[PDB]
Amino acid sequence: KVFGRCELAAAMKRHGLDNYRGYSLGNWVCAAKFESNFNTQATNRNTDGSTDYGILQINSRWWCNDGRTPGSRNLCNIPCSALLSSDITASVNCAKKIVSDGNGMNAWVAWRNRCKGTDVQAWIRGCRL
Repeated sequence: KVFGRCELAAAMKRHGLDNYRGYSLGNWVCAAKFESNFNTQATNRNTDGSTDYGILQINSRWWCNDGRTPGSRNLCNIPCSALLSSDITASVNCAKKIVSDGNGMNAWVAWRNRCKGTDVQAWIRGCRL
């Protein structure tokens, strides 16, 4: 599923991402835009052999198991394919764990380089929340 901007915003809200760990909802929508273009099926192989999965491009080296990542931890205890579902529950649950790891949303390089310090509230402007 490729979500619409305001459609993903409403879904992230219902799952409790708005102001989770202090990050307003536009932070999460901006991260999803640049990580995945709002596409739940997005996958990208990293140079280290791991792969990023789903709307929030969650990595297989620490959070999920894809069966092909050396030294994989599976800290969210989920197959990485569950992160590609049209329902974003798994991705949101694991993201909550990631953003609590100590580095906040800097765990998403695209949020750091393309959302942090910007007018992220623009990403939920005009949405019925």
